[PDB]
Amino acid sequence: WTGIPVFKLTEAETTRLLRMEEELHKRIIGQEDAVKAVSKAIRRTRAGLKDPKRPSGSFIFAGPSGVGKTELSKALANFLFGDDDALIQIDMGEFHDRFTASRLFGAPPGYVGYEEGGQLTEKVRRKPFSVVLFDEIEKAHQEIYNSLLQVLEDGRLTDGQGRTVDFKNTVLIFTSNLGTDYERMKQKVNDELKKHFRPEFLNRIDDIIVFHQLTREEIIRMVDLMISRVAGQLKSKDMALVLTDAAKALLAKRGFDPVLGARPLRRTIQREIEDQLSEKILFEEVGPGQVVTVDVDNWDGEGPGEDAVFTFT
Amino acid sequence: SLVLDQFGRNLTAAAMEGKLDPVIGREKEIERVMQVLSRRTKNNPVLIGEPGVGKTAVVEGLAQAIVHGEVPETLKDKQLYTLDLGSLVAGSRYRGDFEERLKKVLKEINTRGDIILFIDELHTLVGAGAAEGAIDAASILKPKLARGELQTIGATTLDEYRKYIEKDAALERRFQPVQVGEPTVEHTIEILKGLRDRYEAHHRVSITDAAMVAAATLADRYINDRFLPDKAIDLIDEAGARMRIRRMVAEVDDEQIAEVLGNWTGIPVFKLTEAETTRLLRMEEELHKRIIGQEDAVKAVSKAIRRTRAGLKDPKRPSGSFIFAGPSGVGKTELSKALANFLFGDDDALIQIDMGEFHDRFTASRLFGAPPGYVGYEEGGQLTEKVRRKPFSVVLFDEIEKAHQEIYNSLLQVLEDGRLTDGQGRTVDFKNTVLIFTSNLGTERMKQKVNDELKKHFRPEFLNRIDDIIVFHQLTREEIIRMVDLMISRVAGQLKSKDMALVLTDAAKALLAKRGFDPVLGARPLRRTIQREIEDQLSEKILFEEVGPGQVVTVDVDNWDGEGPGEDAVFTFT
Amino acid sequence: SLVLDQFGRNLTAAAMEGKLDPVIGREKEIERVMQVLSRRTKNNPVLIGEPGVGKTAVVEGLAQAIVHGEVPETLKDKQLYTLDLGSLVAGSRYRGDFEERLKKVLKEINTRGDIILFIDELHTLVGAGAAEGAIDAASILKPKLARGELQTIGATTLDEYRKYIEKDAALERRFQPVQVGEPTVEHTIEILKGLRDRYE
Ligand SMILES: Nc1ncnc2c1ncn2[C@@H]1O[C@H](COP(=O)(O)OP(=O)(O)O)[C@@H](O)[C@H]1O
Ligand SMILES: Nc1ncnc2c1ncn2[C@@H]1O[C@H](COP(=O)(O)OP(=O)(O)O)[C@@H](O)[C@H]1O
Ligand SMILES: Nc1ncnc2c1ncn2[C@@H]1O[C@H](COP(=O)(O)OP(=O)(O)O)[C@@H](O)[C@H]1O
Ligand SMILES: Nc1ncnc2c1ncn2[C@@H]1O[C@H](COP(=O)(O)OP(=O)(O)O)[C@@H](O)[C@H]1O
Repeated sequence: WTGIPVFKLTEAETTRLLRMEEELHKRIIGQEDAVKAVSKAIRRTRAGLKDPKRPSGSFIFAGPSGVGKTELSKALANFLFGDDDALIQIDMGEFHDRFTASRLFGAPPGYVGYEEGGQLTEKVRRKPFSVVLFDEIEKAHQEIYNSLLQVLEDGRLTDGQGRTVDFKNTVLIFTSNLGTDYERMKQKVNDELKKHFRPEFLNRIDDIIVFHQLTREEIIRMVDLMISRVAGQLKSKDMALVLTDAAKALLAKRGFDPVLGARPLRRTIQREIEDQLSEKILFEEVGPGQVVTVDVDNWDGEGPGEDAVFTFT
Repeated sequence: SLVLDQFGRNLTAAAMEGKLDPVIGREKEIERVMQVLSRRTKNNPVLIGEPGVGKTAVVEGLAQAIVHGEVPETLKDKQLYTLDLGSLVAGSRYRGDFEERLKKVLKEINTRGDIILFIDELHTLVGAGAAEGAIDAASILKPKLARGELQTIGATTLDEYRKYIEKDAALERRFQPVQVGEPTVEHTIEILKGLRDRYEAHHRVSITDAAMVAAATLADRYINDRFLPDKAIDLIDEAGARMRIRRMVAEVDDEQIAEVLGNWTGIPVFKLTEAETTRLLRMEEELHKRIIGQEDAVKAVSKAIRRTRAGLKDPKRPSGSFIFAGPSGVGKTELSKALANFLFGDDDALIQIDMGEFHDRFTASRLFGAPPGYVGYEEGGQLTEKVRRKPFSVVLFDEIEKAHQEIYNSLLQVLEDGRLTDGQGRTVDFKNTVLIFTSNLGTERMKQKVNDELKKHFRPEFLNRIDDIIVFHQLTREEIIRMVDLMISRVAGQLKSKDMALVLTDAAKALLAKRGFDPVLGARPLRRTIQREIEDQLSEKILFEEVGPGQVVTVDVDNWDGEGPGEDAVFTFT
Repeated sequence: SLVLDQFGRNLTAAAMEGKLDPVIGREKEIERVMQVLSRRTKNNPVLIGEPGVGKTAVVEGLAQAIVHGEVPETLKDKQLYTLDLGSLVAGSRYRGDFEERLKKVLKEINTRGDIILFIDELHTLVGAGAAEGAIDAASILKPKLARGELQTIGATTLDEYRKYIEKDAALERRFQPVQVGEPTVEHTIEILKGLRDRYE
């Protein structure tokens, strides 16, 4: 009826629940603490040992830019529901105007758009079990958090129409960017969160998670992850892509930076792999029925490699 | 059976001749309706769903299951009748007529005992003979539905359930929701493979498996206002209609589906033609017809559009996101205008938004509209509506420095996820647009200065979300000579409309270039030089009737050696 | 035709005597309209455009094409009737009269089968007669429009499409948009050369 997975735990489901850290790390390379906390929350919810009044979980993800904060929420939604559109993504970048908070709950009676109702409330009512992600919460004013103070503590939200919406079964994930070697970064982020947000709002959340920076090993694994997308894209055109280990190491070499996140690696793959591959595809250098073995020429693998060339066969 | 035929239609007898389309992949939802209809009291299911997910298809599949014999004993040999409330209301001038018709219908159902009733658009039940506060269809059906003597299957949209049914909490009580969710891509492919025979027979065409895979994938990916499997079936049906029109055995492949999608949405999803391929490989030159110099920026935009047109673009991100940062007059707006001219043929298709108007915190609501309960809520946003008009467009943000940070923080979601939500609640997709941000900031040393200024005036999130940051370089003498040539060419093109031709010697162009160079150039100066020394003197002469229409004018120079400053040189219009 | 004449106007018979202006350069839009009208399910096109760009002009050109017989075999010898929704709701004074007239019109269309409806201001279907005890024309037409047993061509402004039809997604599903854009300068000159004979 309600779509809430309250059943007897089958053996396959139980084994998948014990292994959810591995299944989340299938997509999220690194970020062990956040995956751990999300795993404990979901196991607590599915064990039946959960406080009925409070929601299933309430986290705030903080740290540098491009370290999987939205990716972890998307991966959690992909685990729970099987596809990423089931994630209720409501973004606080649209709420710089204090007047826009009505979009969360609705217009009061006697005003235009009263019959339609809110955006968050109706989407939560349609799917009582969902992962609700508030992106970039630092950007909205402190008024919008006052509407969420009730759902963080008692799991109820009153819309304009007067009906009560239950947030008891939803996982609420905030993603902020305050603050931006690990321990001082964690302390700075926690102090920034204390300064920016009221303590009465930071007490109602289950966990404050600081995302660690990306280093060489997780960036060289992300090389594999984000070239898998291009490989799957080429599989639709009767084409296959393979990288030599030199290609993987060179892509990881030009895409690693600690003062930024994971996006320069995507730019390196877009400019060094996808652009020349697109040029070769349109010039019919390689087409359907052929594989592309991308290699590195004029390089040794140890130096920085300012002059290595990507070769396509 | 003599009463229910007038006010309804027999769905089981419709499935007797196979007039109902086959229903594929709805085993769970049909079984849910079966196991709700088998209750003791209040055995009424309502198929709550989205427009075009197969809510009526579930009922037709149940009718096909009934006529086949797969059903259990409680639903065996049960005729399924869809009720036309408009046929009940019609012709009832007197209250006795309408209520007596409805009670004859109920009496026939209760007498025969083997009619399941189907109400498509159940929200028409709340007020049929009168308002919600009097005797109508709902007020007569409620006592029967509550005690469970009448088996009624409602069908209702999610929004119509929220709006009309949910206000009447009595009918909400008497119907259990059965969510008919949106089928996935593989489910849509299986559904399309189910409906090959009917469309092949009607269209007299042949449809391939790759055609249906492409139809489902493209309908899921590109169309963003409808729900599967309706849009994939729309593409298949319209391609079949195209083939039937074109012949008077056909073959429908992925190319016809892509062409139908291109007609529908304007997104150029096509198998690339030879002429268009040779255009795209050399389109740096076709850009360089207008834009002069700036090889890095032209090359970057060329790579982005080439990646987009060859199917190597990330489906969750826009086609490209660019920061054209540099000094004024270099051509930051001109490259975007030339790109719009290349992509669409006209410069008015460039969705241009000036950020000078967004210089105060209140104007951020212009882009995505007003929240509910405020003025301007119905009209919606200015940018979201413009992009919803055409999914494939070049969106320019002019003089990006003038705006305040709230617009940037609103457009971060556009830059990364390729989506924008208006105050109306709709989601508009920017995944097919080319987003350009022009900036005049920081003015190899220019690269560092511009990068540092953009670091200072922006948050790291906005600079991470941007694909390419291109610092436009200053103009040089050769390309400003080419600039002068281009301005003279356009002035001559304007002049041919008045039956006149214009030409300059090399000396006049060289003098214009010598009087038009400094580190602030472009057309902000040296178009004033054309406006002062060429255009204005020509206007004075034509208005004086000298060198009038019909005579070619040759602009020469006097009192100049061709090397000196030329401050004493005079333009002569022979 | 005894009942549909009282509520609509024939455009094929109008093009028989040439009371419709010639249509120049709209071969693509007319081809797209004949494309959508040739489908099996959801064969209802809606001409979406700016006010004054020729929405009714496209349909008049379609009627001229039908009477000239250059249309395909699926649209050969089919009468294009515009439906005057004001005249449908005109003499009712009651509650069951409008639904009776609409049902009778649909019965005549189904028993003839060679009639294509045309609705100026398609957005007027929602609330096309809505009393305390009445069901509007949209809910009557939707079961026929969904399966494809009724072929209707709508004409709608972009603002009217956004404000009204987009607010009713069930009705918006049944209609395939056909975007009639503003003609270019050369297209306008061609249209002017076409209409020059009539204006002289
Ligand atoms: N640990 C990770 N594993 C896989 N991908 C990652 C990881 N961290 C970041 N990414 C990449 O970063 C992008 C998401 O970054 P995001 O979490 O949205 O950063 P922010 O929230 O600061 O904008 C995704 O495209 C993803 O590919
Ligand atoms: N399982 C299925 N098998 C075959 N066709 C389907 C299936 N589901 C949906 N369709 C097609 O999609 C359309 C569904 O329309 P429907 O969702 O009933 O409209 P509404 O939402 O207005 O009730 C029908 O035309 C039907 O042909
Ligand atoms: N490289 C170029 N190619 C063609 N026209 C140019 C070029 N550079 C400048 N222009 C001229 O400059 C004008 C646009 O300058 P623009 O770059 O928009 O100024 P700003 O840098 O202040 O935005 C146009 O009218 C165009 O004629
Ligand atoms: N292709 C064409 N040939 C001739 N006239 C045209 C053409 N397109 C538009 N028109 C003119 O446009 C007008 C039709 O505008 P119309 O679309 O009916 O307005 P609205 O959209 O407000 O209903 C007519 O006067 C007609 O003369």
